[PDB]
Amino acid sequence: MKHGRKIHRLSRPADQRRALLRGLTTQLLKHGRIKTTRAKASAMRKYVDKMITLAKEGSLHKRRQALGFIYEKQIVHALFAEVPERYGDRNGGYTRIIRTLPRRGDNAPMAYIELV
Amino acid sequence: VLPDDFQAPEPGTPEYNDIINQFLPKKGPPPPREEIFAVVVIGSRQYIVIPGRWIYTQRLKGATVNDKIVLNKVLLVGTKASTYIGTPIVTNAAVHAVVEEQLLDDKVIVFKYKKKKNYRRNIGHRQPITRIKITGITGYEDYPAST
Amino acid sequence: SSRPQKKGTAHHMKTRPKKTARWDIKRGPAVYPPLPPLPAEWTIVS
Amino acid sequence: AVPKKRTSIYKKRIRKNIWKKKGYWAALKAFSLAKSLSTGNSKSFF
Amino acid sequence: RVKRGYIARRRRKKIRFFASSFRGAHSRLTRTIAQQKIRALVSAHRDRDRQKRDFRRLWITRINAAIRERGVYYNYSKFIHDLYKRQLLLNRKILAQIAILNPNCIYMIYNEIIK
Amino acid sequence: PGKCDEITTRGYSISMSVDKARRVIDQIRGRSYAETLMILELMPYRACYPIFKLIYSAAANASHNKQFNKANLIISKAEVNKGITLKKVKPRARGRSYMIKRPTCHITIVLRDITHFDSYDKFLESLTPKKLIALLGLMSTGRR
RNA sequence: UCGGAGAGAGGCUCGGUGAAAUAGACAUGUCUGUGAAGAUGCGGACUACCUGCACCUGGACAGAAAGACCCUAUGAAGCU
RNA sequence: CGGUAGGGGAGCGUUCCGUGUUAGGGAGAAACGCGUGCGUGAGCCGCGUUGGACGAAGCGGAAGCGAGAAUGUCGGCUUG
RNA sequence: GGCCAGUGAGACGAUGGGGGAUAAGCUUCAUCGUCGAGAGGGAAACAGCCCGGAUCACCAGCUAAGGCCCCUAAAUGACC
RNA sequence: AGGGUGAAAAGAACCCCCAUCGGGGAGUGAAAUAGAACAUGAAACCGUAAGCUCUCAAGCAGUGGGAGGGGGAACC
Repeated sequence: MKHGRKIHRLSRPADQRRALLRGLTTQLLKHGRIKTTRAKASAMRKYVDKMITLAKEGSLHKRRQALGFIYEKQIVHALFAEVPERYGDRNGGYTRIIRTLPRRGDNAPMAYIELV
Repeated sequence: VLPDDFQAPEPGTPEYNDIINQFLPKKGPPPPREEIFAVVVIGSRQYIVIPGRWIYTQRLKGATVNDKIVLNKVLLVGTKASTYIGTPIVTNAAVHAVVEEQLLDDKVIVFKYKKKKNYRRNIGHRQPITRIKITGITGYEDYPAST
Repeated sequence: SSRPQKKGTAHHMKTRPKKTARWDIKRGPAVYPPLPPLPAEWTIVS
Repeated sequence: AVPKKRTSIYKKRIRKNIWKKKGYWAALKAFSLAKSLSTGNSKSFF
Repeated sequence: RVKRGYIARRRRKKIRFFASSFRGAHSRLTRTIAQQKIRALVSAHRDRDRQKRDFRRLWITRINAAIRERGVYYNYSKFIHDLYKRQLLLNRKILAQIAILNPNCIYMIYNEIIK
Repeated sequence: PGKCDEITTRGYSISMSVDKARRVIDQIRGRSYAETLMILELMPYRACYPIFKLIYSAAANASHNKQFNKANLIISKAEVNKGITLKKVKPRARGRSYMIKRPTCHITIVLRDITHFDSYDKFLESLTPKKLIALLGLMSTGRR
């Protein structure tokens, strides 16, 4: 029974679910909008918030954390060298989950992420 | 094309009401036949018979149509304030009649068969009935037992 | 065991309704007075 | 595992009706989404 | 010298029509339309002879109640001691018929019988 | 005859199962054109799109062909019927083979605009009987 | 012993395509009794709103192959 | 005047032929139905429709001549 | 005698018996009944027990076998 | 295994929905609810609309009796 377990897991096995979250957050921090099924939206929400706050504190150690999580190299440098101005005193709750019509082909609930 | 529209009546409808009302409900009158009531015997079976009525009976012995008849084997002639009840029959109790067309009552499919035992018989039957009408009742005065 | 049981047909003769009281076997129906005859029932004479 | 005998028209009409009707309930939801998507304050449908 | 037929379609439309309001496959599905047909005719027999028997029963019980209405122990049994002893030519359990239409008349009958 | 209060828009063998097109078509029976429009636009059903294209090609087919509105324009009957079905032999284990059918819908929709002579009161006036026939374009529970 | 938790693929729900064997018609209760002697279809009593979905498989002498065991046929065939 | 196996008697109907390039028939031949019209019955008269071309009756003749039963069989359709 | 059939293992009940264990809804023969080929009422249901024999119609009556408290007709009628 | 629009393609100019699939008008034709998966078109099977009706039920589902109601004003 689920009772108590609160790790949002996707349709995928462990390894591939990791990979999906890392790639998917990378591409969020790259474009700012994104379109994923709602479940992927929630699972993103957690991690991308972690990366943002990880950039709010731009010491080397943390920079190497993020350097290890995100795939694309230079989106990180742009990111932490850019955001502690954007999200100065926003203090948590960085995304926004403006949702949208389903996906012809699955009628799969589909949502559309922001950064604000 | 175009809708029919109003037309051109522009005329206020007649409001007499009463004439239209007379037109709307049809008249009913029904006659009273009389206060008398009999029980006659034809074939073997009996009939509660009241004057002016049809009865589908068996009487196809021989009698052409548009006829006149006395059904003299009468019993229990009863008016609507007294009755006369009699042994087997009440004397002089002519119940006058008008024989008419000798029908063939509707088909009754007699259909018999058993089971696996392989037979069946589609056969029908018209009982030749006679539809008598009753005109009046007579001679029920003697020995009235009504009370 | 050692006693047989009574089956179809055999069961019936043991257990069919019998009117086993000499009296009711005897009886006969009411007769009546002879009921002297009855008239005709039909007449063309009219 | 294998059915004995075909069902009537009666029963089948009952179940097909439950299928379609199960589709009935899931329209008025979409009609609410429509009647709300007609321009109005909302955070959905960019 | 082929000799093919259509006389089935009439043979069979006729039945197809005699089995209407039969509420199932018994009204559509010819190869059972037939045996149904057979079985409706059969129950027409049994329900016909049983209807003669059945209406006697109904009048016996109905006249029986009208007679027991006298509060003393009378019967449909004893009413016929007394209705044949006094010669009444067989009102034919259709005194059971007036017993519900002209009840006063049936009390007249009944009083003349008691005498 | 409906007397031009009807515009049938028959359908091709639109290549989808009859019964699913029947769950949406049963969905849309009676509702006026605007509603069923905005529903079929957003309905999450595959059989909803071709039905949509049909409807809109029935309104538009009833505005310049006849000449009607759309706001007072309902879906009267909107029936589906089966059509030609094709037959494929798809094979399967131990050398058996099974027909896989391939159905086709066949939809006829009968929209219905509104044309009314308009009668002020219930009372009847057994007059203008020849005219009366013209007057009684459409009535419910009529007697006599 | 004596099970338990976990990951994956199915199951489950929603969108799409969409078979199968079986199938007299089935408006298809329990216990007893009966009956070709082990019945939802008959009798008596009890019990049961209508209808879904998931789940298990005791019955419908459930499906499958006109039994392969036994016997018969002045059957067929192989071997001695 | 019950009736299975079975025997005998009397009939209806269908495609075709003789009477015919018949009577009748684009004011309209057959399949569907209203008539419990009619028959003991197989069936027959009438009655209607978008289409619509042929063809009775009577006295006779012939039969690829009458179907729900063959795990028949060809096609179309369902149940699950 | 002619022309032609079907049938060839019946079942139970009553009786007299053999076999069996004076066991079988067993088996085998002799004389009859019903079923077979036969309906209907009594027997709760119930081929082979009882009355009885079905040409049809009847919203007429008298009875047989069996029955008269309710479900179901008919006296919860008499007296020992 | 797969035949039969019409007498003549006169086989559908034009318009609108329009991914040119398929339709509604217009037009032809005596008729195209004869329009090209087109000549009569049965039954199974799939729907639709109207009339009466089923949720304390028990049934090879009919039959005899017929409550209540609807139909053209005694028959269904």
